Amino acid sequence: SSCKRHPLYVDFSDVGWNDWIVAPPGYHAFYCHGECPFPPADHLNSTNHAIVQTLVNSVNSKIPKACCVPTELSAISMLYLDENEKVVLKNYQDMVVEGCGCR
Amino acid sequence: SSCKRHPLYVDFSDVGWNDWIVAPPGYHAFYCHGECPFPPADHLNSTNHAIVQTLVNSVNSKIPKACCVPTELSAISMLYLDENEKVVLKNYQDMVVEGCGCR
Repeated sequence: SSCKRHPLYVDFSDVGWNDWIVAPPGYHAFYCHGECPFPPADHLNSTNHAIVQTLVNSVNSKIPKACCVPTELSAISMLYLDENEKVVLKNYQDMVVEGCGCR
Repeated sequence: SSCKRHPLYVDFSDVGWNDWIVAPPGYHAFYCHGECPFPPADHLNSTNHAIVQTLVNSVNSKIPKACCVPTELSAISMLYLDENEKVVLKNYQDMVVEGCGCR
């Protein structure tokens, strides 16, 4: 199982966020999971350090492989109540995973 | 063990990179490891999605917690031989971990 994007729906109720987030009720946030390959994957986004750590891992194991994380994020708009109970329409950055990579 | 930076010295020999990297012999690359807290840490860099995934994790466990990764990287200069055996002095980006965070 290599580093790839996975489905994930968040219900603001489960996390108890529905007490301040008017709408939406929840959303598709997605998430990243998977093993960072070696030899390093081709069409897979990766930083120099991540490549180096992946190599060090093959020889020494006390050092963990690179981690599969969101490399591309988009936002969602939400209707919520702030500190003074003022309805607010705000765009929230970095909420939805659109791409994963090794870091 | 929370998300923090850890010592790590890379020897270009061990990874068999000394065949093309004239100098340096190796360097302090460091790495990141540690558990991404919950409630979410204060002075710890974190993205909205990482906070949301950490929360979903507390209720559902099939979903992994956020990952501890390099959030700040610096470069090191290296002397190496390219494809035509031409000595080259190049600055290499994203080689040294200067800060970790949850993503």
